Amino acid sequence: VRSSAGAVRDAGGAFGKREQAEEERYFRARAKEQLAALKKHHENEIS
Amino acid sequence: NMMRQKEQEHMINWVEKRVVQSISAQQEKETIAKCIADLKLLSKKAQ
Amino acid sequence: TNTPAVISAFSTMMSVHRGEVPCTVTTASALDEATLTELKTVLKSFLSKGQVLKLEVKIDPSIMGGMIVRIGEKYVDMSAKTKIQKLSRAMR
Amino acid sequence: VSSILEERILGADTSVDLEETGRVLSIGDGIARVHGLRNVQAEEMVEFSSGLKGMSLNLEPDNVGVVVFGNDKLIKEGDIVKRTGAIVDVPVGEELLGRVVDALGNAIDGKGPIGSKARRRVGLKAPGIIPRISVREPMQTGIKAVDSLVPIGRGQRELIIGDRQTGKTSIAIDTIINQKRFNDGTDEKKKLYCIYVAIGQKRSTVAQLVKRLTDADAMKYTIVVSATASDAAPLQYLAPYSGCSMGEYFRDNGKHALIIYDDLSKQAVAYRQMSLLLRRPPGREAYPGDVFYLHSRLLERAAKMNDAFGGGSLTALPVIETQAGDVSAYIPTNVISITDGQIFLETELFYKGIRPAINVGLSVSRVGSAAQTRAMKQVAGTMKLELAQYREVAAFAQFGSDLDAATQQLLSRGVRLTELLKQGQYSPMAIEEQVAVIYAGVRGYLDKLEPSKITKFENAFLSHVISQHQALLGKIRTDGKISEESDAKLKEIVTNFLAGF
Amino acid sequence: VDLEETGRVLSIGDGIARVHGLRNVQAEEMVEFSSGLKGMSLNLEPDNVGVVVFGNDKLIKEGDIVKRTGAIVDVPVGEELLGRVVDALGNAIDGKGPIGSKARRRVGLKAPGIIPRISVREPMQTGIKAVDSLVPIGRGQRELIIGDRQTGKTSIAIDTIINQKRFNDGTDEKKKLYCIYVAIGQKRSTVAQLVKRLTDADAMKYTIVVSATASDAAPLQYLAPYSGCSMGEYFRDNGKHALIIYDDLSKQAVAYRQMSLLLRRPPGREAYPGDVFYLHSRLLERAAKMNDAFGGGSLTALPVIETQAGDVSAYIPTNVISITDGQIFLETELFYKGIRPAINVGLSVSRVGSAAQTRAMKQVAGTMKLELAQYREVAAFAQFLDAATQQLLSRGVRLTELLKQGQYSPMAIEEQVAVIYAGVRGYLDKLEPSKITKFENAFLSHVISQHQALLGKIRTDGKISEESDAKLKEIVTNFLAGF
Amino acid sequence: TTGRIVAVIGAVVDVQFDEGLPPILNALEVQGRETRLVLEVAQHLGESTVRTIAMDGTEGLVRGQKVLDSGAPIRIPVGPETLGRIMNVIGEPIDERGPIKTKQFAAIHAEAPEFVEMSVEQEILVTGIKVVDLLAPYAKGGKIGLFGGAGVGKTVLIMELINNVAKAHGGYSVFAGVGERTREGNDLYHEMIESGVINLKDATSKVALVYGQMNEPPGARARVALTGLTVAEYFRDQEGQDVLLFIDNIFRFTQAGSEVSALLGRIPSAVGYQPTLATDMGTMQERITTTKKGSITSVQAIYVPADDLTDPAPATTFAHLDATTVLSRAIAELGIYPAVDPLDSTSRIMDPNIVGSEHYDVARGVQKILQDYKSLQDIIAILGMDELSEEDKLTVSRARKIQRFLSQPFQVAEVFTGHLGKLVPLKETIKGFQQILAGEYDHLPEQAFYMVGPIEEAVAKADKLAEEH
Ligand SMILES: Nc1ncnc2c1ncn2[C@@H]1O[C@H](COP(=O)(O)OP(=O)(O)OP(=O)(O)O)[C@@H](O)[C@H]1O
Ligand SMILES: Nc1ncnc2c1ncn2[C@@H]1O[C@H](COP(=O)(O)OP(=O)(O)OP(=O)(O)O)[C@@H](O)[C@H]1O
Ligand SMILES: Nc1ncnc2c1ncn2[C@@H]1O[C@H](COP(=O)(O)OP(=O)(O)O)[C@@H](O)[C@H]1O
Ligand SMILES: [Mg+2]
Ligand SMILES: [Mg+2]
Ligand SMILES: [Mg+2]
Repeated sequence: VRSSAGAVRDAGGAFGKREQAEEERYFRARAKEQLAALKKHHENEIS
Repeated sequence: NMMRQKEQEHMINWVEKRVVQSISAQQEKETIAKCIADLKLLSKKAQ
Repeated sequence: TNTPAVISAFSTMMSVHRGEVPCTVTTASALDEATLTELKTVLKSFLSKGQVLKLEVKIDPSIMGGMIVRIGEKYVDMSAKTKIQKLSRAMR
Repeated sequence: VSSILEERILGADTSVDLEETGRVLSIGDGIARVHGLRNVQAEEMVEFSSGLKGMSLNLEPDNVGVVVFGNDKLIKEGDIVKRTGAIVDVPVGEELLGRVVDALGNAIDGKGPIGSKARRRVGLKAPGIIPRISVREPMQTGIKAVDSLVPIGRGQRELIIGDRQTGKTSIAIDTIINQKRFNDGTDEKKKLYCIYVAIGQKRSTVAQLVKRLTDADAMKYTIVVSATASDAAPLQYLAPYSGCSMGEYFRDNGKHALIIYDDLSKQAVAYRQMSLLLRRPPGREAYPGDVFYLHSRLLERAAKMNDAFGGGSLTALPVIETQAGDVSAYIPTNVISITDGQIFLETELFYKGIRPAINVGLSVSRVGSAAQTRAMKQVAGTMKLELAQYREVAAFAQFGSDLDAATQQLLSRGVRLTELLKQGQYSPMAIEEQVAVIYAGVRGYLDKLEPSKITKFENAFLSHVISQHQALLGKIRTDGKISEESDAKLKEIVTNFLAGF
Repeated sequence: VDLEETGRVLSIGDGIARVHGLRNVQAEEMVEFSSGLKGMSLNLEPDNVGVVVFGNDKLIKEGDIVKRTGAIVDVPVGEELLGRVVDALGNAIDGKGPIGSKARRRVGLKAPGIIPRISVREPMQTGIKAVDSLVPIGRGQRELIIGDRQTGKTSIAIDTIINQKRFNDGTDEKKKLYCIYVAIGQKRSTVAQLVKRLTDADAMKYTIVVSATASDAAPLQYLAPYSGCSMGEYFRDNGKHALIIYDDLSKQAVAYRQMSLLLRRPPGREAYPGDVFYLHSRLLERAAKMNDAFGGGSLTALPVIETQAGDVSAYIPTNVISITDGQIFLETELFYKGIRPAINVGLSVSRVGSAAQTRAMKQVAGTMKLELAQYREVAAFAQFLDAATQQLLSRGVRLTELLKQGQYSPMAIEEQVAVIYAGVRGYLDKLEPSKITKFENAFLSHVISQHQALLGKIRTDGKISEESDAKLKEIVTNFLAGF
Repeated sequence: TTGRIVAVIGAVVDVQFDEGLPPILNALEVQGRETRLVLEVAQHLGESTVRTIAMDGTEGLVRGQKVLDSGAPIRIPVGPETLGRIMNVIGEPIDERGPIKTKQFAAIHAEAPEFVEMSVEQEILVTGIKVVDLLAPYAKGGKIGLFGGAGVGKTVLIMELINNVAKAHGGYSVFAGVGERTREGNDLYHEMIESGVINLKDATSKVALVYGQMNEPPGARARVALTGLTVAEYFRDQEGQDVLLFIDNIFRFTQAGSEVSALLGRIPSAVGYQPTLATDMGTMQERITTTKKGSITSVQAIYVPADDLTDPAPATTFAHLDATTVLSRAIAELGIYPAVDPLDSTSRIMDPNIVGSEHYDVARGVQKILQDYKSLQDIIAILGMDELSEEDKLTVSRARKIQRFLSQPFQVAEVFTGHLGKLVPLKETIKGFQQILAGEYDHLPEQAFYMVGPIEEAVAKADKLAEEH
C-alpha cells in the first residue's frame, strides 16, 4: 500500500476544490494586474 | 533474389499441380504390391 | 431412451471378449477380391495368437493412391496423397 | 533452379510407420477432445492429420484434451490425431545465437534453417540443492542505478516490475547491449549469452527490437524467442520454457547465460485461457491453481552451478506489468515471492525526469553486497547510505530553506546523486566508468555545482577520462578495487577537472 | 397428439415452463396456455421449449396443453391508445373498456438503418429552465436521466409531458408531440398517482401509459419498454413526432436478469446475463429522426436510471451512458443545497446540444453557459474579494437562483427567454440573492399579463429581434424600478 | 451440404449435420428467411453437431429449418468498387444504391503477416494538433489508439483526424464503425459527402465505409471489425497503396465477444470477459500492421469502461499500439479540449533520433513542468497560493500557461465552441512551447492561451483581452 503525487486534486474531495479556489484567486488577480499593465504599455506606446 | 524467389515458388506449384493429375494413371498394381511388402516389413518389425 | 446405446456398447464389449479386432482398408479406388484375399492373409500377421480379423473395406477415390489401413488403433497411412503433401512440405 | 529443388526432394523421409491414433470428437476455442490414444503420455506432442501440432494436456478417463498449436480452422470433428511418443522438446546449441526462433525452435527469420544437432526437453527439473553454489559474480547491466544500488549477480532471479510504459524492456535491452564488451573480449568467464523471450508482443515490436540489437551489433550472441500476440495460447504458455531450455544448455555446458522473459504476466494469461477452456477449476482472478507452480518451476531453473557441474550459470529477469502500482494482485505477488529481488519502476519518477525510472526505495536485491566488485562496493555503500538519508527527509525539499544546515546538506547531496543516476537510452557504461562518476559524486566533488549542470559534467567527465586516463581505468578494472594510489589519482583527476569547468 | 402445433407442459416453476412438443414453434413466438395466460417461447432446446409465462403460473400445472399462436410477439398500436393505461401486452387496465386498435406491430423489430435518419434539428421543449437553456434536447435524440433515489427524475419526465400541452392544442402539426410513459417496476400506487396528476393537467388526451408495475411477472417488466417503443414507432413511421420515457431502465435490467437466470442461462457480471448491453442498445437505437422521404417523424427517448449511492461507474449506468446522446446528472446534494431541479451542469452534456435549440433561447444561453462556467470555477469561495470576482460570484448566484423552478409548472420558451435575458443582462445584479424567486414569479405574472405581444413576437419569429430586444429591455428596467 | 437447426438459444444456433460437417469459421445460410441470415460455425459439439453464432436476429427460426453450408468463410466484395459504399458485416450494401459490382471477393478470416514481412521503418506523421504532434507524435503507417471513457472526445478527435489526414492523404481510406451509434453513422456519411471524399455521381470516392452499429446482434459486432479490416487489407496488399483505417470503437468488438462467450459454454474470465480475450484480440490486431507490401495507418478509438485503464480490455489493448493518446475526463472538465492527458499519452517514435533534440527536449520539458505542477498542487491545497515560494509561483504559472496552450479549436467543433478550426505545423508548436518554457511570455495572462492556434494568436488574444479590460 502506498500513495502518489498530485492526488489531492484527483480525489475531488473538499481539498480538491479548495485548491482550485486558491489557485484561481491568485491567477485571476494576476491576470487582472497583467491586463492593466499591458494596457498601460500600449497606451504609453501610443506616444 | 526476388526473381529467384518468384521462380522457385512458381516451379513448386506448377510441378505439384502436374503431379496431382499425373497420379491418375494406371500404376495401381505396383502401388498395391509395394504396400503389401510394406505390410510385410511393418508386421515383421512391429513385434 | 438410450437403450440402443447400451446394447451397442455391450456388443463392442462382447466382440473384444471373443477377440475380433476391428480393421479397415480404405483404397485408392475399386479393389479386386484376390487382392482382398492377400490383404486379409497379411493383416492376420498383426494380430496376437487367437484374435480374429473383421475387415470392413471402403473405396475412396478422394485419396490419390495406395491405401490406409486401420487395425484397432494402429494406423498405417500409405496413400499417395499424404506422400505428395509430405514431399511438398519437406521441399518447401 | 530446378537443379536445386531435386536435392530438396531427395533430402526427405518417405518411410511410413505403424503408429497409434485417435479421432477428434470435438473442437472449438482451440481445444480438441481426441478419443482414443490409449497410450498417450501426459504432456506429449500429438499431430493432427491436417498438419498442426498439439500437446495432449488433459488425459481424462474417456478422452484426451489436446490443445492445438495453431488455428483450429483446419481441424474437424472426425480428423485423425497420431501420437509421436515425444514430450515437447526444442533444439539447442550455439547454432541459435543470432537467429530468431519461435516457441518451438523453428526459425521465423527466413535467413535459412537452424542447423542445431542437439535437442532437449522443456519440462526438465531445476538443479537440486547441492549443485548450486552461492551467488558471487556480478552481472554488469551497464545501468548506473541497477548496477550500484540494486546489484544483480549471475544466477539470480531479479524481477523487473512496473506499470506500463515505464521502461522495462529498455532496461532489459540495455542489459543485453552492455554484454558486447565482454562478448568481444577474450576471457570466457565473463561472456554472457543473452536470450530474450518475447511473449504477447506484436511482431512489429519484436522486429524493432531485433533492429536495435542488430544496429548495436548485439545479435551475434543473442537468441530471440518469440511467441507473439497472434500465436495460439499454447505457443505463449510454452515459449518461456523453450527459452529456459536454450539457456539451460549453456548453463550445464559451463557457460554463462541470461534469459529475459517479457512479459510473464502474458504467459500467465495464456495459461489461464488454456485452463479455463479445458474446464479446469478456476481460482482467484480466474487463474487456475497452477499459476504458481507454473512460474516457480520456471524461475527455479535460474541457478549458478558449482565447479563440479561445470561452473555455468543462468540469470533471469522476468518482466512484470502491474496495473497502476497494484503490486498486491495475484501474479505480481506470485512472481515477487519466487525471485531474489525486484527493480521497481514508477511513472512519477519517469516524468520528473529520473530516467531510468527506477525507484530505489522499493527496489531490493537479496544477494546485496555480494554480486558487486570491490570498487563498486566501496562507492555504492556510501552512495546507498546517502540516498537513504536523503529520501527520508526529501519531504522538506519544497522548502529547503528555513531548515537546519544539516538537512540542507542532505538535500544538496541527494539531489546531485539523483541527477548522477539519470542515464541515457542504450548507453550502458563499463563498471570502471560508473565507479569514476559515482566517486566524483559521493566524495563531494559536486556539492558546489548547481544541479541543473550535473548531467553535463557527467558526460564531459567520461569523455575526459575515457580518452585521457585509460591506464587508470584499466588499473581499476583488471583488479576490481581502488588501491590508495588509484584513489588519490581519481581524486586528482576529479578535482583538477572540476577546476577547469 | 399434435406435437407439431401443440405441446404439453413438463415442469412449470417460478415463472418458466418447459414444454414438450411444439416442434414448429418460432423463437420468441407467443404461445397461449389453456388457462387464458400467454407466454413467449424463448429457449428452443433439442427436446423441450423454455417458455416464459406472462403472468403468475398458479394456473399452470404439468400436463397442461400449450398451443402456439403463430406470430412473433406483437402489441396493438394506433391513435386509439392515446389517453389509455395499457398493460405491457396492450390490454387496457384503466377500466375504460376495450382498447380497440386497427393495427398490430412487433416488439422485437429492427431500428431504422443509416439512410432513413437525418440530423437532429428541431427542439423538444422540456419546459425546465435548466434543460432548455444549458442541456437542450432535440427531437430524435436520446437523453439519459441518471440520478440517485428521489432526486426528481420523474419530475423531469412529467414536466416534459405536461409542457407539450401548449403545442398539442395548436393548429400546427409539425409541433405536436405525443407522449408515452413506460413505468417499469414502479408501484401501482405511484402509477395511479402519476395518471391522476396528468389528468389534472388534461395531459392524458395525448399520452399513453404502459404499465409493468412491481407485481407483474418478470417477463412483462422485461417487455414493457419494447411495447412502449413500438407504440411510439408507429407515430414515428407515420410522420408524427413522439416521445417516450422509460422509468426506470435499471428495473428492466433486473427483470431480464431474473428471467434469464431462471432459464438456466449462465450469469455474467453482477449476475446479469452477458447481453444487458444488447438489451438496451437494441431498444434505444430505435429513437430515430427519419428524413423527409420517410415522413419526418421522430421518437425522443428519455431513459431514466437510478445509480446506487451516486455510483455512475456501476455496470448498468455505464452500459446506458455509452448508448445515449447525452446525460442529465441529477445530483442528490445539489438537491439539498437548494438547487431544484437538481440538474448538475458541467457534467450534463448533450452530444447534439446546440443545433437543437431555438435561436431566441440560444442568444442568451450561449452567454449564460460561460457566466456559469466561471461562477462554478470560483464558487468555492465561501471559505473566504476582488471587484471582478465579487461581480462573478454575485452574477453566478443570480443565475443559479434563476434556474430553480417549481414542480409540475413548466414555463413556455418565450417566458424562459424573458427571464434568462433579464438575468444575464445585469438587470438583477443588485437584488438580494433570496429575492430572486419572488422577483421571478412576479415578473412572470406581469409579462404574461401585459406584454403578450412581445412574447408572441419572440415565439413566432424565434429570435430576439433588435426591436424585440429594445422592448424587452424597456420592460425589464421599468419593472425592476417598479419592483 | 445441408443441415438442420436443432437448438436456438439466445443468439446461438446449434445445427445438426448428417453429411460432412463444415469446418470452423464457415458461413451457413439459413433457408427461408426474408433477410439473408448467415451463421458462422464456432465449435463442433460432437455427435455430428455444430454450434454457430448468428449475424442477424434469430426471430422466426424454427427448430428444423434447413441450413446450407456455403463452403468458405464469410466472403465480402472488395476492390475500388466498394469506395463510398456502406456495407454490412457480410458486405451487402446498406445505402440503398444497388449491389456492389466487383470482381474479387475476400474472406474475412485471414492470417497475420509473418515476421519476415514486417517493415521496421517509422517516421513522424503531422496531424496538425498541438498536443498530439508534440508529446505523442504519430508514426506513419503505425497502429494508433485513442483511449478514454465516454464523452471525453474520442469521436470528435477521430472526426478531426479524418478531416485532416483523409483529404490530405493520397491513398484510399476505410472507416469501420464497430458497435457505435447509428446517428454518428449517418453524420459521418453526410459530412463525407459534403467534403466530397464520397461522390454519388462519379467514381472518385476515396473512403470506404463499414458499419456494425450497436443495434446489431452481438454476433455481428464481433465480425464487422474483420469486414472493415478485410477491405483495408485488400487495399494494402493487392492495390499496393497507402491505406488509412479508422475503427471506432474497437472495444465493442471484445464486448460483443463477451456477450456470446457464455452461451458457447465457456467459464467466464477475470471481469466477465471471455476466457479467450487476449488471443481473440491478437488474431485481429495483427492483421492491421504495416508490412513490406503496403502501409496501413490505423487509428482506433478504444472505449474504457468507467474510465478505468486497468480493465482487461484496454489493459490488453495497450500492447498492440505504437502511439497511445489517453484522453482524460479530469482534463476535459477544465475545458481543455482535446482532453488528451499529456502524461499518459505515449509514442514509440519519441526518441531524439526520430524527432531530434529540439523537439524531444521541448516535449520532455513540458512533461517535467506538468508533473512538477501536479506535485505542487498537493501543497497549494493546504497553504494557499500566497504562502508558496517565489520560484514556484513561476513554475505553476508556466504550467498553467502550457496546459491552456495545449488546447485547440477543431474544425469539426465549430458547432460546440463556435470557434474557427485551427491547424498548427509542427515547427510552430515547438516554437511556441520553447518560448513558453523559456519565459518569453511570462508577462501575458493565462486566458490568452486558451483555445488558440499558433502562439502569435496567443499574443493577439492577449492584446484584444487587455483592450476591453
Ligand atoms: N533511460 C531512458 N531515457 C529516456 N527515455 C527512456 C529511457 N528508458 C526508457 N525510455 C522511454 O520509455 C518508453 C517506453 O520504453 P520501454 O518500451 O522500454 O518500456 P516498456 O514498459 O517495455 O513498454 P511496454 O510496457 O509498453 O512494453 C520509450 O519510448 C523510451 O523512449
Ligand atoms: N423542482 C422541484 N422543486 C421542488 N421539489 C421537487 C422538484 N423536483 C422534485 N421535487 C420533489 O422530489 C420528490 C421526489 O421526486 P421524484 O419522485 O420525481 O424523483 P424520483 O427519484 O423519480 O423518485 P423515485 O426515484 O423514488 O421514483 C417529490 O416529492 C418532489 O416534490
Ligand atoms: N474540441 C472540442 N471542443 C469542444 N467540445 C468538445 C470537443 N471535443 C469533444 N467535445 C465535447 O464532447 C462531446 C462529444 O463527445 P464524444 O467524443 O462524442 O464522446 P465519445 O468520445 O465517448 O464518443 C461534445 O458534446 C462536446 O461537448
Ligand atoms: Mg516492453
Ligand atoms: Mg420516480
Ligand atoms: Mg463516440
